[PDB]
Amino acid sequence: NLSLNFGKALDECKKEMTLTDAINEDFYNFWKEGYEIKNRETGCAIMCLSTKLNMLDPEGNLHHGNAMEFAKKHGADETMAQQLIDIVHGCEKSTPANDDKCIWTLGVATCFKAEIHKLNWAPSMDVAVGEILAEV
Repeated sequence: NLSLNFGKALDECKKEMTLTDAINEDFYNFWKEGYEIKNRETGCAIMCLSTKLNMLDPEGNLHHGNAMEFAKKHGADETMAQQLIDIVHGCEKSTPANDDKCIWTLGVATCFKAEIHKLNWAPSMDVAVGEILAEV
């Protein structure tokens, strides 16, 4: 469980987007089964971690719009990775518009989590999170 490291990145995000401590546990639990988190700062956390990919991948394969090698190393080939990517894009289209980008992003991640659940293969949280963070 949890091959990507978000610890330091989350810390930096809390100071840069002036976020309370609630995000140190909320970012993680956001992804657990049957958990619906409706807090904006979880949105902000996601948006801000998609800006620090270079700190999350211990092997340095996680980059924006360019994550196939990371995917591969986390149980998913290219067609599998690509389907996660298409769900992020379809989610970025279907989520209602919003000037608060933290809120919109929480929307997208919310929509993403529900769609990837419908996949007959079961993505690790690492490759699921990695892929949305890489397309956001």
